[PDB]
Amino acid sequence: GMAEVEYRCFVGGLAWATTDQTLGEAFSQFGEILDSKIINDRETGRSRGFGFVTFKDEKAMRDAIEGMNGQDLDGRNITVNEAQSR
Repeated sequence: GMAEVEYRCFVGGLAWATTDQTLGEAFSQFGEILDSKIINDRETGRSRGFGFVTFKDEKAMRDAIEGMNGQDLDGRNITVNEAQSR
């Protein structure tokens, strides 16, 4: 709703059971999502413990960052921060 483009947010400190399915919808409650993917660990077959969330709007991303940073998502307090458009 100002600059419509990929707003990439970095979410680190997820749980190893955190799926992009659970990740996405959690952030869908805050803002417009375009993409939400968990970076998995190929080597062990786990998650890396972090993922990326793509917003459609800057503000939709902003609120989601402050609102999600610190709370729990899938059994871990998640750390959410600014990653800017990538």
